[PDB]
Amino acid sequence: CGVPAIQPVLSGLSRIVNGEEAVPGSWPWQVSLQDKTGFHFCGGSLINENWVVTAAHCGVTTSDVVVAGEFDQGSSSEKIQKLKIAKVFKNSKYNSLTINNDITLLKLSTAASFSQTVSAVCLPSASDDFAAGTTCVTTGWGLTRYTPDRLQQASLPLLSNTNCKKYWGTKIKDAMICAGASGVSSCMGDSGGPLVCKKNGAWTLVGIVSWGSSTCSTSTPGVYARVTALVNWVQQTLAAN
Amino acid sequence: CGVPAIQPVLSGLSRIVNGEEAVPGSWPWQVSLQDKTGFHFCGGSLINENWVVTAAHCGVTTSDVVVAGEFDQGSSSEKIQKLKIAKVFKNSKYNSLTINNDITLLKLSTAASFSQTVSAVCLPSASDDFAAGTTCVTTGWGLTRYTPDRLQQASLPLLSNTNCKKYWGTKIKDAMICAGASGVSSCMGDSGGPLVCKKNGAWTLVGIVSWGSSTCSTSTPGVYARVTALVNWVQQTLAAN
Repeated sequence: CGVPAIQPVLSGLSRIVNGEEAVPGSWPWQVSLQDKTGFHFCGGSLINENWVVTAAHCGVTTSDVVVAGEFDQGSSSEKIQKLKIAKVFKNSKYNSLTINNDITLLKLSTAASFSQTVSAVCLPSASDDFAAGTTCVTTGWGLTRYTPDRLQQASLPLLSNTNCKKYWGTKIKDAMICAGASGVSSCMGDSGGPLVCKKNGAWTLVGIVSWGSSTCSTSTPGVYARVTALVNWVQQTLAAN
Repeated sequence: CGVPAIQPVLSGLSRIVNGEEAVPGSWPWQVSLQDKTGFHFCGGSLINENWVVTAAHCGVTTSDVVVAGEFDQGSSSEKIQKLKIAKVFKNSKYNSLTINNDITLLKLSTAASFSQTVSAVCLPSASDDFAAGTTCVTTGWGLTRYTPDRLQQASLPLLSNTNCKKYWGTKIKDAMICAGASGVSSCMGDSGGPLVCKKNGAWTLVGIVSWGSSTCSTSTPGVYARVTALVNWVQQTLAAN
């Protein structure tokens, strides 16, 4: 996990404004969630061939579809996999008002076929420490909500929850982690999309997109579900299902 | 339906600022949705003894609870009914990005006991016309998200979808209706709470709270699911279940 066959290329432009276009296929766990009519409404991350992790506030249902291996949403020429969803597992501690414990697992009806452009992100262990100041990366098509149709990426630093509260106040709970406010927007991340940090040569999922600045401010950090706080629930869910 | 045993009292103060406190029990279809720990996160409306209608973006589950007959959330002295949810019916056309077709039905495990303070709102027919300019009412505890712990009410006018788009642009779809921008906030309405209009001596559910001004502006209208566009789905759901 966490080692793309097509290596990401992150330049200085990933650190400012609205980030930059990713190398096609270089974020191979990134999926698009689409409705039964083909409309893209959320992102997510493959954690193996049968499971996608996303945000609970996406409200995914079994009639939505997981699209893997995509780079250009406006293209009909590239190879993609449209994967039906068999069952949706929402974390029971999710709260649609505070948006805390904002994590949902999707079990696919048929496994994805992993390839150079389709593979899994690594999960952290519950006791992993991703220190404030660590540079991490968010990816997605989030800018299309407001524009490039190809997958974008941005590099941005983790904040302590104390410092994040200077921006978002009592909205920040223990099961959340914030990133950004360093001169780049977090808006390229779709709801439910990944925030990954590279430790020990592998990209690890540290956050799942919950919300960000309503104006995509380069000085307001994004807010993410804190995966280390929820990974024990993820592993219990996989083991029981 | 739509005829409270305790008649509402709506004064001039319901038309300005953040509205006014309701007469206790005078909005008897109004319910509170709470999590398994007792935390209030959404509103809804009883449409009979076994069914509550709310917003799909509330993400209600069968472990949440419907609380009927409540006036003061900070009180343990008033009579209430905590009603378990047997099954949740989300409109399949709901879209968590555009928030269109934002309606969900809750079927209770055991019927509510209707009384002076607990009874049903009326539903419109699909072809009913609630003209722009009609004065309607929204109720709820929405102000507690930001403060009075008792149920509030505000009177505000319906807008045409054309005029609503001057405020919210292409966010406004046919299955939405807007109300307000007349000197009063819409923020007293909880997510999923009612917008009712009185035609022929009965209060009819015209809207369900979807979103409003992020700053509770008195000059920005609230956006609601348009019940006339969704009532055929409601009736099919009740008849099949």
